[PDB]
Amino acid sequence: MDVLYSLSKTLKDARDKIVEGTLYSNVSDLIQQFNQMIITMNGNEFQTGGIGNLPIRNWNFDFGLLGTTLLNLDANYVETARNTIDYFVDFVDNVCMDEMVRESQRNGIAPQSDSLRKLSGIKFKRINFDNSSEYIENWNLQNRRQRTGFTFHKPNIFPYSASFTLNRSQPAHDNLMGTMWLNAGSEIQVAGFDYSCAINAPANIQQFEHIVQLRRVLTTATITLLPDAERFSFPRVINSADGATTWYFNPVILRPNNVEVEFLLNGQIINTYQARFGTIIARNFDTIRLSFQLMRPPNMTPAVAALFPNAQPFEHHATVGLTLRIESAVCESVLADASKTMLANVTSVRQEYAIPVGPVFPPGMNWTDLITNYSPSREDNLQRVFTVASIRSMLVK
Amino acid sequence: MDVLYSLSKTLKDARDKIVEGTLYSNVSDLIQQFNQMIITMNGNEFQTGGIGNLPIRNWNFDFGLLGTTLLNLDANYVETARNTIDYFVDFVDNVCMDEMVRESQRNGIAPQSDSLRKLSGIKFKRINFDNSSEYIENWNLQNRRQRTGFTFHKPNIFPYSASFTLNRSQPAHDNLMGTMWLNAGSEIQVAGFDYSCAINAPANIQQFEHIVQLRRVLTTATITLLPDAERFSFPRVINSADGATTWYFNPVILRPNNVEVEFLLNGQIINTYQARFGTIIARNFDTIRLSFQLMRPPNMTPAVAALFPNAQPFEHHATVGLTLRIESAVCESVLADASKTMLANVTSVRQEYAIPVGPVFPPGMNWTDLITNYSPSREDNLQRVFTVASIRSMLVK
Amino acid sequence: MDVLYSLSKTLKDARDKIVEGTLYSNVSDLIQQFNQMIITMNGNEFQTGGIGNLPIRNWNFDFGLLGTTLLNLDANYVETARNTIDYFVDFVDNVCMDEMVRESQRNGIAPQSDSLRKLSGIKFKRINFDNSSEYIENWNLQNRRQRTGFTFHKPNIFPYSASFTLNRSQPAHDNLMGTMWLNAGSEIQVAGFDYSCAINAPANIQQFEHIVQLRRVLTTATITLLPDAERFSFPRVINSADGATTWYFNPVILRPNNVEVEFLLNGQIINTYQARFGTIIARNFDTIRLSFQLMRPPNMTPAVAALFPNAQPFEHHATVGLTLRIESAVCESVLADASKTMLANVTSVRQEYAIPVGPVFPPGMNWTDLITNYSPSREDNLQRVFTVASIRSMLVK
Amino acid sequence: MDVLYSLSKTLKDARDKIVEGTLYSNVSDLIQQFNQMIITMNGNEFQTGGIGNLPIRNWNFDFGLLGTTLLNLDANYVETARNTIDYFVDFVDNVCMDEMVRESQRNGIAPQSDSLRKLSGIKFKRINFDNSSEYIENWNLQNRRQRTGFTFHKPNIFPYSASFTLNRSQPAHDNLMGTMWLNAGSEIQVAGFDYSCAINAPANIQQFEHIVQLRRVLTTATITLLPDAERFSFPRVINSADGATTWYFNPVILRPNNVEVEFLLNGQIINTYQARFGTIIARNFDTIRLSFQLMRPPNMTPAVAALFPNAQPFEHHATVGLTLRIESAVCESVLADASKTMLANVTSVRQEYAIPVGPVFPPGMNWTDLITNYSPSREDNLQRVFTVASIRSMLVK
Amino acid sequence: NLNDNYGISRQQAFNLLRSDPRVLREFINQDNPIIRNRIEQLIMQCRL
Repeated sequence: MDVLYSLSKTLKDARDKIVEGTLYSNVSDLIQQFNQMIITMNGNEFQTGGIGNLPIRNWNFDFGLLGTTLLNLDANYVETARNTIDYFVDFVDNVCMDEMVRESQRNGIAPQSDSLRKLSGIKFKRINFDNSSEYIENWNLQNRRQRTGFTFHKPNIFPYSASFTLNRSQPAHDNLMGTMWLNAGSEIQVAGFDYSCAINAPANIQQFEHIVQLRRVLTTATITLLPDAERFSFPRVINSADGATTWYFNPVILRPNNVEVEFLLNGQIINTYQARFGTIIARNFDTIRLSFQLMRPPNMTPAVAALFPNAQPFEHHATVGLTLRIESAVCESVLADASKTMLANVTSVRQEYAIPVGPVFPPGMNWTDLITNYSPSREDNLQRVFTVASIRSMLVK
Repeated sequence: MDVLYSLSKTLKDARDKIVEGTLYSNVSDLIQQFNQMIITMNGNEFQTGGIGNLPIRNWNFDFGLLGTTLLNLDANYVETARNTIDYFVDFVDNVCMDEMVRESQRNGIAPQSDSLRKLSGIKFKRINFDNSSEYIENWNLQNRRQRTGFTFHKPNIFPYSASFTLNRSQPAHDNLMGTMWLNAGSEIQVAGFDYSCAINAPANIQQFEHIVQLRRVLTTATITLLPDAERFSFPRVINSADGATTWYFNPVILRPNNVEVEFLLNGQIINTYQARFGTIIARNFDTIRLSFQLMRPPNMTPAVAALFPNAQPFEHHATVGLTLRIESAVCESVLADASKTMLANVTSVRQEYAIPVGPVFPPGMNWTDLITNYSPSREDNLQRVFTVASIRSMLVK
Repeated sequence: MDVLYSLSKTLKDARDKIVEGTLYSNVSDLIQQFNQMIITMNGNEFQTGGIGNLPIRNWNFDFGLLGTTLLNLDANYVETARNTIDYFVDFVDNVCMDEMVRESQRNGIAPQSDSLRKLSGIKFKRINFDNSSEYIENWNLQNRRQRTGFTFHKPNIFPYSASFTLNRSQPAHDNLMGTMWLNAGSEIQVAGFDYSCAINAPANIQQFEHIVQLRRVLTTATITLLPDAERFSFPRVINSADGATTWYFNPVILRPNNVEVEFLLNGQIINTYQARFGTIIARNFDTIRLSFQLMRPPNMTPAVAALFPNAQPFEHHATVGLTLRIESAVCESVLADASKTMLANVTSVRQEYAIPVGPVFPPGMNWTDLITNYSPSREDNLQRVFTVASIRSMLVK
Repeated sequence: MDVLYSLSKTLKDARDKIVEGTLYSNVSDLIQQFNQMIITMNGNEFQTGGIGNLPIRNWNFDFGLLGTTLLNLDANYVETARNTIDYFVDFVDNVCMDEMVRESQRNGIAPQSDSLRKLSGIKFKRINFDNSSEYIENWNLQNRRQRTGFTFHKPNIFPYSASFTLNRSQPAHDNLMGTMWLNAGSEIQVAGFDYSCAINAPANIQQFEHIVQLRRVLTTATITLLPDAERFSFPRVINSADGATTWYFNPVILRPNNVEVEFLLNGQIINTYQARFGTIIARNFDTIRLSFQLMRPPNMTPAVAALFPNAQPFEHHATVGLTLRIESAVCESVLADASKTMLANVTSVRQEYAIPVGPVFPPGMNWTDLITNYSPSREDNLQRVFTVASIRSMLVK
Repeated sequence: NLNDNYGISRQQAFNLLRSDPRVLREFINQDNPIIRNRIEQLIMQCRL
């Protein structure tokens, strides 16, 4: 894999640096590296494809080195360089498109797409130029086992879950107490609803809690926490649990008092935030606990006192919301984001070449069912395909 | 690990072959091997333990080589050989006891117990003598990925499941239909029972089906299929689904008719057997679909007609049973059997040195809850600890 | 055949012994053997297959020798050696799969799968390395005829028979006397049942005898003889001989008294055991005679006296049982077991490649009909295919 | 004895390795060993037998060495090899029988069968080749006292015991309570019965304890523990302790609740398993304690309420069972098994040659009376004869 | 089951696929249990 990244990086740096008029002082080392690559390659014969609608292409390399006799590069040099680089690029692209589609439960870190098992030999190790990228660096780290890290912007770590929980139910659904939540991508929106505004509760207060248990540990997360969760703040008609009947929900939004957000780690507490809203931090956490309240306003005006009567009808249901987005983060494992196209490239390749469904990835690689069980096999395969996808994106986006 | 098995093998062969009176012609090779091992080792300082009640030990090898001029071995030679062998033997025992307790989710195949990583270094590769054992052979194969195999006599691949399924039930539990099953170790005992002997069912026939799904594929399984299941053939008092009440079960055995056993794989079918009993075969299978019937006898004598009336009381419930044992088999994945001690060695070491529960293996390594989810991480760690358990057992049984 | 086993053994020992870093002083002999094999094979063209869905393959051996110059093996040598060995392994697997399928009523010992006839030449006899395994040793011995023997754990010598026998019957089936038996694999569960409990009998005693006649003589059999047969000890609804009607069987167990087990040979008695249970031995036997009794208890409590009255209804049928399981054994001939996958390999290959039915083996090689008629031709062909199966399983498991 | 094992091993490896066509590089060492054996034997005269039907055979060794000018092997060499090896083979078989058929309370380890006392001389010590096998390895270990071990599969450590214990009895045997058990070979089946279904007991719970003691320690045992024992679960007619009268047992099986399996060691608790079924482990244990309970079902349907009344008739007796099979194990001492033939060969020799009964072994070597009182003298003699029987079986199976 | 145990020719396989009475009755006269069982089960299902 390192050799594949090296191939891609020297071909990128060749398409970039090797251009008419440029100066040999700048591309001497790259010419030495390209010639060493051509030498290491000349004599080998590769085969790529044969899964789904991927054509079975055979590659044979017999090329000529790049002279070191000039100072300024002329078009008669760049033309040969390009007619070699385009071939190398199509070869690497086909290799990556054959590696993004082969799965395995046993040794998912190990190269599939046996042309790459060949590249992983010891006669090919002469190609390595620089393993600079974040993904390839973390790959070399996981091989030479050490503390890794991937930085993420808006990481899709929550599987789509829109669901409620009624701690006080009736068949008529006229006096309810409970909480609703939508967890999607990088954001949570939670809302605790009581239809009686806590009239019959002690101290005119009702508690609400929501515990989200992440599948992977994050670090140095930057978070934006606000009140008044929007998508549970307007009228709704929601089904029952068994799906038989429906019930109305007419929210009137109040504020969380004694709001307490705890970022935990293996049950232990790490960060605690009380009465704070907006930009906050979390240095390490596998679990989030949001604990808010609904406090009946004691001093009410006519217009609002006419909404929270002392009897069951309750045509206006008191709500208390909390929105919480995870803007940036750092994770020892690999995920998806709103910034990087690796997952898109992988799923697009598979959808394009009609790859059957394997023992590891769910059908269509739906991130919901892929993150909801983040098995180590799935983690390894996902890191491998993401790395080669980054590699192929460094050549063709 | 290959050098650990090499150490154990050459030490066993030393303890065995090197005995007073023997002929140097038969131990010249083993002695050159032992001396190369001593040379490779001398200068290296190892550590062992640091988890549970494993005492922290430090090993420092500085030994002297063995003579090569003799013709017949004497006591003054075997004695030095033994004074040298006991050290390496306790060293290997402590190493295996340190390596059978450590776990990891990422790259379980990778050696833990960093002394063993050191041994996995490149200067210790000169100790390899012969990797003959089944376990270490399959280990080398999985490294050099190839078609593997472990051969098992009566393998424990089914977890303990003693449960029923009722397809026609009432609160009184006086006219029931369904199927009971005890699946444990290498045996399945299933029994379809109807209280009314198929008097109202169509054609006086009642159907029963039992689909068992294994967590790993098998091959070349020799199977023994018999009728008249035993442990579901006597009176019983069985609890309800929700544990509320209990019901009675007074069975009367009949013959299975239209019996069919299907050995499938990934939902596709491989083998089937219809009305064949005794010794059968399954060449590759991950699923077992048993299908049998209960056929009311059209002709009947007084005594049996006294048991099968046309009204609801039904004090004698007709049954149809099937026992199915897996005598031998082959599997690409490591399991437990009734022949090999590896699992016992691992669990004994952990129980003896008070190893807390890890992240991968359940508490106490209960094979039931360890084969109910045979995740690839668990498979890798289990193969690793079983291999080093075999290695240890070759010296200290 | 000896050369086939030699090929398999030296390929096994080459995949085991030849590993990077090992010492040439340990593999010099095996390297000379491998090079001699290569020399003997270079210049021959083999054909394999031609029956059922087995493909037709052509093998042409032109390889290069293995260097005798080194002192410590390196990876550039192991890699070439393994590239050479995998071809030989595929060739041997294909030869074994060609040989396990074919049959002959005339000189079944004489090879089939004409590539193996070619290997039986005198220019290939230089390949023999060692013949230590059980099956090949017994092969060479039985050819150089001597007193041989295979060791078996839980052998399958009894063909599946679940049947009864009535020495007093009526159309109503209300007062019966008889014996039931299940002879399957290694177990014999027999049960003599009398509905009157031996009241009208002389001396309040009723006898039962069960004679099993094996098709091949065994030796040094370890047997477990227990009372109270299990699968003839619960209620049953059994069909008449002629299938016209059925009858009920509600058993009540009693001890067998004056029990006797005679292990015989050519009608002569060899071993005899009286009132002994648990573990017993049989040094040689072709026939087993179990003889047991039902003795009406002279004294009886109220309950059991009201179960055994002196009138015909007899709603509780007295029984006396015996389980007998052969655990280990030794036999001059070849059978199946619960330990070895030879029969399984053979049957799996035939079922996979859809082999037409031949003159010797029964359709599908069902052990019941294969041991109910174990004629010398079937015995010879079965030994041959079991031997090549052992060979194939020493390489591919 | 070591010399006898060396003889058997080099003769086996001679019959195996010295074949037609093989290469002298593979058998040079074995031929040096064989020629040394010859040189050391020639000049000695042996006598074997004189007890029972064993003839008094006199052996004289006048043999010539095996040539060494050859490069490959010919039939004109294998022929002489065989004509020389068959004599040593029958001599070894006769010596092994002469050592199997002799006993001693004083120094049972010391060699009987005075030809073997001769072989134990200091001139015969030049024949030791490799003490590889399990039995001879443990022999030499015990001589040089160390942590030994024999690995067993389904060992016969339990003597046949079928009995009952009544903690509440009446002369009419109408309201009984107690426990029945059958302990045989490698299995235990224990069933606690109460005829009142725990109506008069406190909290509607009755206790049951079975304490098994083994006459030899075990280690690394793998065990299968299942509920609802099968041979104490159908109607039975059992006899009084005094054997005068009989009583009736019509059972109805329930589940053991608060089941507890305690594997102890000299009263010190080692392993404790609570409500675990299926496959379990025991690192070291001399005593087993199975403690279970019979809990009356408080919530009962009519069909089962009709069976457990509040008065004495009690025509359905509540039963609670446990089966416990020992699949594998490891023991410092030698026992019998379901996999190996040592006991069979010993007893077969003795029964074939009509050996009188000695002061140590019982008549016919009934394993039950042999394991009941497993004195160290019997243990030593049994180890000795098992070792020489394994030796004999390595030549003549 | 038939193709595995009673190894079957191309023509017999094609005709069994097409449900050909000729080869079906050739097997039923060859006393093939794998087919006789299926046919007896068709009887026991065509009883009523």
